[PDB]
Amino acid sequence: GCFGRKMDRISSSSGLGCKVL
Amino acid sequence: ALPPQKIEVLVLLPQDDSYLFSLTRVRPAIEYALRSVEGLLPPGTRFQVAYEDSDCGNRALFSLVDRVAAARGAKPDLILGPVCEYAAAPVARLASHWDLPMLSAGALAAGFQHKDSEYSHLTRVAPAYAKMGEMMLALFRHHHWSRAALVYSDDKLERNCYFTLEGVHEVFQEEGLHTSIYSFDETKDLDLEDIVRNIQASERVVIMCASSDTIRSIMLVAHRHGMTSGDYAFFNIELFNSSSYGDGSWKRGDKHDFEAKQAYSSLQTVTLLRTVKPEFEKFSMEVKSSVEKQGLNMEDYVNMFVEGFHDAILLYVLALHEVLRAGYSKKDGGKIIQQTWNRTFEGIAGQVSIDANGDRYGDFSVIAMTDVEAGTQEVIGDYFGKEGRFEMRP
Amino acid sequence: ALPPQKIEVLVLLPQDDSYLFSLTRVRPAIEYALRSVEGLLPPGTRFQVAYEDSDCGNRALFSLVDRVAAARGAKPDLILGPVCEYAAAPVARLASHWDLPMLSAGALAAGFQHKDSEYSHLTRVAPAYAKMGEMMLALFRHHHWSRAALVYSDDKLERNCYFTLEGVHEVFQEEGLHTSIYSFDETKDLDLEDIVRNIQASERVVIMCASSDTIRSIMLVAHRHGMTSGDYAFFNIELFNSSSYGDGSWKRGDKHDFEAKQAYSSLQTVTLLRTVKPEFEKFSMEVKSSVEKQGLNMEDYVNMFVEGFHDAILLYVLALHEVLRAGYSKKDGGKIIQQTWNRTFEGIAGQVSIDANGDRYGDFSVIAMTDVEAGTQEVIGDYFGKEGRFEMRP
Ligand SMILES: *[C@@H]1O[C@H](CO)[C@@H](O[C@@H]2O[C@H](CO)[C@@H](O)[C@H](O)[C@H]2NC(C)=O)[C@H](O)[C@H]1NC(C)=O
Ligand SMILES: *[C@@H]1O[C@H](CO)[C@@H](O)[C@H](O)[C@H]1NC(C)=O
Ligand SMILES: *[C@H]1O[C@H](CO)[C@@H](O)[C@H](O)[C@H]1NC(C)=O
Ligand SMILES: *[C@H]1O[C@H](CO)[C@@H](O)[C@H](O)[C@H]1NC(C)=O
Ligand SMILES: [Cl-]
Ligand SMILES: [Cl-]
Repeated sequence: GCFGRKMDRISSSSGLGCKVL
Repeated sequence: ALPPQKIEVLVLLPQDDSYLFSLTRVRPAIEYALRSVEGLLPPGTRFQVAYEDSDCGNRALFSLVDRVAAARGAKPDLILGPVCEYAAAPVARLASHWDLPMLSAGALAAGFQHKDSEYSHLTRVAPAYAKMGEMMLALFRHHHWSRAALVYSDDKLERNCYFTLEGVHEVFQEEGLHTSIYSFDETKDLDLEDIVRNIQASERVVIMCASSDTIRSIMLVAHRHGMTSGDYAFFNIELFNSSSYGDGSWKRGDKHDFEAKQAYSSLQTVTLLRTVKPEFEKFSMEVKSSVEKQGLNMEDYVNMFVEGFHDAILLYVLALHEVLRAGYSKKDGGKIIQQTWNRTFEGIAGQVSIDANGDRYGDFSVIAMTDVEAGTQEVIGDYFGKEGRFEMRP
Repeated sequence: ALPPQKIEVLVLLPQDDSYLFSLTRVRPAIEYALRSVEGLLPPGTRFQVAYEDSDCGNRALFSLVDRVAAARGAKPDLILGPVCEYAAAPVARLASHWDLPMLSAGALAAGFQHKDSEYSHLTRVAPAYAKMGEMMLALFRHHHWSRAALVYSDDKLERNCYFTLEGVHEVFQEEGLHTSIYSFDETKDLDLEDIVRNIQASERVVIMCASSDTIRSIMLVAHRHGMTSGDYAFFNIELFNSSSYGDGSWKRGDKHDFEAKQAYSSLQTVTLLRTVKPEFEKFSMEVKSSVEKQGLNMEDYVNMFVEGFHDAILLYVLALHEVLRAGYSKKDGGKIIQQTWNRTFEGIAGQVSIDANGDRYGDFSVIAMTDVEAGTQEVIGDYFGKEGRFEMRP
């Protein structure tokens, strides 16, 4: 899904695209 | 005894009062808690509180760094806030770099979970999202469900719901529960029809998050599709402004007020379990009377944010007291922080507990529709974090 | 008429030479350009360069901050780097806040594209990913393709490949092309079979990004499924490392070498269109010389990053010259930055054109196999950012 196994760098900038398996 | 102290704290919240945790709203809590702590610390001790604007964004990292520079290198002894995820990141990191303790009733995203390094000096007094997901996981293990669809909104700015459901995910992921993810931007054009389509496509149990109004729209669109009869189970997380029930969360003085009432019958809401106490009453009254003579009305009972910061203040003065006694000083940031972790105390509303990771345990409630004819909504059950047990109300 | 200037430069790159843009690999480039420049600016002018380890993470933020706060409130005159995406955000933000000019051969992600506010003081001397995407978008219009799959590795740390494909995505999503995503951690165990199978589900044109070895893996598996040979059109981006886009990419002196050559008959590679000239030869001689004199095993020569920072300095100097003519000073970063924007100058390798947004126009070339027997991989065609024309070769 759109979260991946983690999101480590939450609160940096990366928010222009989702994720998913 | 020891000489009178001079604690400098840097408060970082949004001046914009359109936020549940703006300065104007939190200040009263801080000051109150500050007037009660005195008379734990050496007689004469003082508190110099600097209230800066976070703008719920970069500004915080700016103000914090400019002060530290102008001050020629001198940093505060305590930093409260920010609350917004994106804004609380660098400040937290820098706090860790400078050995400055940082307490906050915000920064609920699952990323601040890993405090082994980056976020080592961060203590969270409000229940993180992951906590709320620990509950849903429990709630889920109750109905015996195993699959779920997470439908949320994403403004690519603050992303409160994105982070909110992230907690449900992080937790459901570990345990193996299958999860279907569907995101959309409410602010932009709403094509609710699609939402519903995918819903009726994926699972039968749905966990939603979006503006109260957006949830309504989705509930109608699905109702008109006859999905509100008992084939689906709808949920929506509403941890901070959950009080519409008792009046009707569907009701809006709108014309759709009837359809709404109908559809919501299959909609359960998860909120925070807010316990009271005489003290809490007086606190609420005074905090209210201030915000008001300021140009703002309040949601009856002070929100979880205001309550949290109050308790934050204590929790700090509680740890500075223990650190002092052992010999160290306020400048031993990490020491203080470690004192604030893995402990339990009396907050303005009751017991308060911070786990061994610096995150407060949370207590949540579930609201459902007891009498469909009327549209009566009542809490059908509570879940207790620390305890780790859920339970249906009498 | 002008007094000798003393520019205070803060270079922020990694100490670890595992990066194509390490301090040790870039310092020479910088110094070289410095000589040529110190002999345009007032006689007696001197550059003071500070090389600091960015650590491709928070370190870059900490260094900058600690430097400024510690020694007065005096910021540097020019910041070079960071390159890493996550480590350039703060440094760039803090720079745009302090009206300091910031130049870098990195920060290629699509976020630093919005400079109406937070990145106002950032100029990118290397082709951003979004340009690399504008490239694909033309190739796709060329072949009448309208759908594609985006398969990439996402380590949840540096995430280069994610940002890479994010550029392709940003461009496609706007123009209307439909895409299908698919991520996997290559740091973990590779379920190369699932990947290949989902690929079999999605689109016939596949855009890929991952470690040179991982692209090969998938290639073998796909091959095994017979997806190679005409059916699907695989692609993979290799914009920097010559050891990766260089002929014989499929070889490894391994048992599979025969099979691999067989799969790559359908794999096309996307990389940069590097030009050269006499002067560049001098440069490469010295850069090569210095790097080796530092023990560092000469990779192969100078990468886009090296050549980038060299032209970065000429760009800053060209801008200072001009700004120092309208009656301004080195302390007016804004006026300096707008001067580096929307213009073309001569770099060590040739023309360099920065668009009206502070982004270097990029020219790309495609590497395909022209002889399945041999293994020959020559350039099929090129794309020129500024003009915007994709042309096939004879
Ligand atoms: C440049 O690209 C090459 C591949 O073309 C990388 O070399 C591989 O590196 C991995 C991990 O270090 C090894 O397992 C492979 O054996 C290497 N391939 C060979 C045979 O050269 C190299 O790491 C890249 N360099 C940089 C700048 O990271
Ligand atoms: C860019 O600069 C050129 C001069 O080289 C000028 O003629 C052109 O109008 C500029 N483009 C814009 C509108 O930014
Ligand atoms: C929170 O939501 C409630 C209704 O759900 C609304 O009445 C209240 O104004 C909101 N909070 C604020 C102050 O924006
Ligand atoms: C709280 O839990 C931590 C976990 O490491 C443990 O070290 C500590 O003893 C506990 N608190 C006490 C003193 O009971
Ligand atoms: Cl905030
Ligand atoms: Cl870097």
